[PDB]
Amino acid sequence: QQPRPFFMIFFVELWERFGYYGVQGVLAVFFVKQLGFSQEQAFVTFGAFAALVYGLISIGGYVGDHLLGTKRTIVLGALVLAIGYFMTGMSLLKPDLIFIALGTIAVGNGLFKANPASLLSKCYPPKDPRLDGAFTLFYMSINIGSLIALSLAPVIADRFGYSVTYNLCGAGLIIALLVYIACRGMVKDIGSEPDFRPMSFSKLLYVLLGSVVMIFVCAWLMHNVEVANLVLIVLSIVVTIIFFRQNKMFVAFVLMLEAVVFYILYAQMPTSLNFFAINNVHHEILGFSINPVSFQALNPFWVVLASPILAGILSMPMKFTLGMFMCSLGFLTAAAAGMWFADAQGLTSPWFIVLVYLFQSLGELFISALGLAMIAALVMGFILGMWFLTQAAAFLLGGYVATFTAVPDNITDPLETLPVYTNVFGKIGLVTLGVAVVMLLMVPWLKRMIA
Amino acid sequence: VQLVESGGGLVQAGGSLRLSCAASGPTLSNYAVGWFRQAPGKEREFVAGINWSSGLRYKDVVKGRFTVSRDNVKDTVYLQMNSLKPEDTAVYYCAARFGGMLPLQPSGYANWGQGTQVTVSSHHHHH
Ligand SMILES: CCCCCCCCCCCCO[C@@H]1O[C@H](CO)[C@@H](O[C@H]2O[C@H](CO)[C@@H](O)[C@H](O)[C@H]2O)[C@H](O)[C@H]1O
Ligand SMILES: CCCCCCCCCCCC
Ligand SMILES: CCCCCCCCCC
Ligand SMILES: CCCCCCCC
Ligand SMILES: CCCCCC
Repeated sequence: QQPRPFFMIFFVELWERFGYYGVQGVLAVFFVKQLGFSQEQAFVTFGAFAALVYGLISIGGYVGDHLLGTKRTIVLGALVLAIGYFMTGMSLLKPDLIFIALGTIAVGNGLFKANPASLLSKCYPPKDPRLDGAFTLFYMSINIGSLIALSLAPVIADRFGYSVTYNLCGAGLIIALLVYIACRGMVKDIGSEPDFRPMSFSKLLYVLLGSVVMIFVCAWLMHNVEVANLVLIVLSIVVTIIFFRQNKMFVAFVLMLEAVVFYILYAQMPTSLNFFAINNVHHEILGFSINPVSFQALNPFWVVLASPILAGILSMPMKFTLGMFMCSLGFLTAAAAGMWFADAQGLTSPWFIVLVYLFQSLGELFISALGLAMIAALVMGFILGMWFLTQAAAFLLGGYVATFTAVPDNITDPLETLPVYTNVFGKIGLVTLGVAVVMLLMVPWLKRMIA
Repeated sequence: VQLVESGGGLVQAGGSLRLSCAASGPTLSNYAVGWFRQAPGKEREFVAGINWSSGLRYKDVVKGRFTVSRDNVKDTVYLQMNSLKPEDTAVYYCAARFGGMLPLQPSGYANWGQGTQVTVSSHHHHH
C-alpha cells in the first residue's frame, strides 16, 4: 500500500519510542524507590526532565534541515540516545551519573525526534493522497512502541532490576539504528539539502560541542529545579514581551495558552495518575494481576485503536475545544470514582482508570496531533521557539501540580490517600471545564480571525 | 508472585515465634507485605504489615507485641511475635501488593503464601 521506505521509517520510529517510554514509565518510581527521593521531589524532577525532553525538540529540526542533513541527524540522534540509555543503566553502579544520563537522553531525543517525520514527508510526491493515511500509521507506530514499553518495562524492572530495563532501552535504539543502516539504500534519494553535499566537519563539531554543553546544562537544571523555574519564568515573560511587541498571531497565542493547559494535564500520567493507580486502585483486571505502573499503557492503547476510527470521521477551533472537554471529563471521572465508587478499604475498580485514560487519549488525539501542524497554518521560527519554550514550561508546571497529590513514604492506609487524589483531580477537572467553556465561547471569533 | 512462609509452630502462652516471607522471582522490595491470619471458623483478618518504604500498619490487638521488619538484602519480610496468647492461634498468610499501601481486606493483595499454622497453648509449668 505504501512506499518501501515507509516501513523502514515506521520501525525506526517504533523502536526509538520503545526506548523512550521504557524510561518514562519507570522513571518516577525509580526516583522514589531507587534514589530514595520523596514523591514531591520525584514529581518535580520528572517535571524538569519532561520539560527538557520537549523543549529541545526544536533543535533537531534545525540541525537536520540545515547543518548535517536529515539522515545523518537520524544516525547521530540514535547514537546519542543509545549512549544515554546505557549511561542510565550505568547509573546503578555510579549513582552520580543519573542526571547526566537523563540529560543525554533529552539532548539525544532533541536531535532525533523531528527527523523521521521529515523523511517520511519526502517519501511521497508533493500532493500524493496517501500522505494522511501514512501519517496516521506513523502515529500508530509511535504508539505501538509506547504501548509495548509502558506495558513490559515495569514488569522487567520488577523481575530483573533497572540496569536490565535501561540496557534493553539502549538495545532497542541500537536495533533501530541497525534497521536504518540495513535499509539505507531505500532512502538514497530522500533527504534534506545537506544530506547530499559532503558532511561539513566544522558543523558536526559545532553540533557535538553544543550537545555536550546542553547535556551538562540539562543535568544542572534537573538537579536544581528552583533555578529551572526561574530560567523558564524569565524566558517566558521576556518572549511574551517580544511577542506582544511584534491577529492570526494573537489567535496562535490563545491556542498556545490552551495547549499549555493540555500539557499540564498530559504530565500527570507518569506522576500523580501513576501513583493514584498504585495506591487506590485494584491491581487486577479481567482476573489477571498486573503491575499498576503498566496502567500507563492505557494511553497509547486507546490511541492505537482510536486513531484509525477518528481518521475515518468547527475544524481546528472546535477540535481544540472538544479535546479540552475530554481532558476535563477524564479528571472528573477520576475524582468521581474516588468520591463514590470505592471499596470500604479505599480501593477502586480499574475500569474507572480505563475510562479516565480513554477520555485523556481522545483529548490527545484532538489537540496535540492537531496543533502545531495547523498552528503552522496560522503563521515563524520565533513562534516555534516560543511554542517549545511554553510547552516545556507546561511540563514544569505539571510536575508542580502533581506534587499536590504527593504522599509521605510512611502512609500505608488507602483511606488516607484517596481524599487527596480526589480533591486534586476534582479541582483539575473543574478548572479544565471552565477553560473549555471559555474556549467554546471564543470558537466563533477565533474562527473568523483564521479567515 | 509466589511467596514462601517459614517459621510457624507450637509455643506456650508468653512465648515467641518468628515468621518470615520470601518471594521467588519478583523482588519483594517493591512490595507492601501484609500478614493475615485465619482462626478456625472466622475470616482472614489483617494482622500486620510493612510497605515498600518502611511505613508500618498494625491491627490494634497485636500492637506492642508483634513487629514487622524487612531485610532488603535477603529480600525477606519478618513478623516477630512476642507475648503470644492462645487467641493468636491461627493459620498465618503473607500477602504482597505493589506499592506503598497496606489495605485491610484480602482482596487488596494479589500474591499469597500458602499458610503456616501457629498454635499458642495455655500451658504453664507446674507450681
Ligand atoms: C493494563 C495494561 C496491562 C499490562 C500488560 C501486562 C503485560 C504482560 C506481562 C508479561 C507476561 C506476564 O508476566 C507476569 O504475569 C503476571 C500475571 O499475568 C503479572 O503479575 C505479577 O508480576 C507483577 C510485576 O512483576 C506484579 O506487580 C504482580 O502483582 C504479580 O502478580 C505481571 O503482569 C507479569 O509479571
Ligand atoms: C561517516 C563519517 C563519520 C565521521 C565521524 C567523525 C567523528 C569526529 C569526532 C570528533 C570528537 C569531538
Ligand atoms: C561513564 C561516566 C561515569 C561517571 C560516573 C561518575 C559517578 C562518580 C561516583 C563517585
Ligand atoms: C550517515 C552517517 C552519519 C555519521 C554521523 C555520526 C557522527 C559521529
Ligand atoms: C503561566 C502560569 C504560571 C503560574 C505560576 C504560579
